[PDB]
Amino acid sequence: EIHTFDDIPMPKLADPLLIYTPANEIFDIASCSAKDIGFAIAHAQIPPGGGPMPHIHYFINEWFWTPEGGIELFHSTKQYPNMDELPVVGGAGRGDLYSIQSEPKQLIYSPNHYMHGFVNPTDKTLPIVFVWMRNEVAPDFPYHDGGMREYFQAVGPRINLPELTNAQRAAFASEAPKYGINQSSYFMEYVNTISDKLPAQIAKLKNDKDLERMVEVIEAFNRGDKSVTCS
Amino acid sequence: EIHTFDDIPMPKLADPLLIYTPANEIFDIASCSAKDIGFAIAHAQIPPGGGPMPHIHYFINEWFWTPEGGIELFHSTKQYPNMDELPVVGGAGRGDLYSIQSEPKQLIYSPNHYMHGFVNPTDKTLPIVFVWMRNEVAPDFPYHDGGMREYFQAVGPRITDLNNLPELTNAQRAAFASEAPKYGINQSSYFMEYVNTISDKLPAQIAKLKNDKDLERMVEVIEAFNRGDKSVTCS
Ligand SMILES: [Zn+2]
Ligand SMILES: [Zn+2]
Ligand SMILES: [Zn+2]
Repeated sequence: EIHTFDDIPMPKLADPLLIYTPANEIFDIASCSAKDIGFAIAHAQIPPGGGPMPHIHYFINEWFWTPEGGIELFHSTKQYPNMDELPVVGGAGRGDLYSIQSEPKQLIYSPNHYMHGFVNPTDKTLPIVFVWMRNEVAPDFPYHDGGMREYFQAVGPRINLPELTNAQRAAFASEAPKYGINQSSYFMEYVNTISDKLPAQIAKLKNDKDLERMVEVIEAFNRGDKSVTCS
Repeated sequence: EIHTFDDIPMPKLADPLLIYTPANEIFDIASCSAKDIGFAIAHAQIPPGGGPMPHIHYFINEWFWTPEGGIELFHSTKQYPNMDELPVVGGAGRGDLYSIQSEPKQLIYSPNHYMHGFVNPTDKTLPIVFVWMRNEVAPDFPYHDGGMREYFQAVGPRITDLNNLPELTNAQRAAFASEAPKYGINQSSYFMEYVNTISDKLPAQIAKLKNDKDLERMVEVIEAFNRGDKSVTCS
């Protein structure tokens, strides 16, 4: 009933890019591209209470992979195809979210336009892997990846951990639309309710085909295949 | 039911205490007491997205008064009598909260031990009044108010210039949670820490809670202080 995945490997860069995101996530992140495909991927460590506020993507489709479970995710059934329409009380209207208590090696797929987010509600640091695949409408970015690696590089300090400033926290939200994200700045901004009863509409979301294409790209880079680029 | 109240005046101090709380609230706060009663009161301005993460009181009973509505409050049906038992995963467990879309001049009573919080989810600053009354088990504090004013004064920077509000630091935000048990509060450090679900259907158990008698008493105290009745003290 619950979907799992054995492994999502990390593309191994000569000099790994390490970022501490303003949502308190320890990121090891890369961008890869090849014929007709572009994506960013992060292997992350999430401290007690770390995680992004609810947000919606316009340039990417996203996979979450929780090697140890424990991470609580949030997801809508409502889709928001219009980036110019924010889901706030002062207009388009806040949404309803459903929580997911992740299990070891669970794979959660979240297409563009869905509202999602996650938190570590435990007292220990937990691993998570994110894969952000460029969709068909994404503009080009320097790494051709849909824009997510450029986003985290732009608003998050390079990695004993550096310390987050108010400007960095406020920019995590204000800079987000340049990278095809509507990012709330506080938890209840885009949110009316949170429910622990998971709708079938959410539970059945799945796209193994593209993830496996991206895995082959990563493994190809790791084997030294010059026809792909990770960077 | 919607309980409402006409006015909760502010004790007018010679030297008003103005604090910018680590929860992005602009406070005008005072402590008062008389022979029979003790409390703190804040008239506050809550910017967009302002308001404290869910928390539980042990030294006070709380009233919220929303002169213009707009503020969204959260409240449990479950009480948490044991300060040493945290409502977290792996602990005594996160709780179910229910939201209240406040009406103009709505009065919300929240006894000690319930979980509550609020946020301004609008794009404009909104007013709110808090009254925090010293309950029967509260320790002695320098202001004999049950601890809330001492809490805010300890964790929040003084506002010296309304045009240049203080820049809150990481340490101050962390202290806002860490210092809280000293003042009889279990204060979460992020929204989902104490929270299992948020539901918009408000149970009639929560809706029923009220205590006009005690609010009326404190109102008199404030009004007598503002009249220079030396039988009471606000400071
Ligand atoms: Zn996302
Ligand atoms: Zn290029
Ligand atoms: Zn309170």
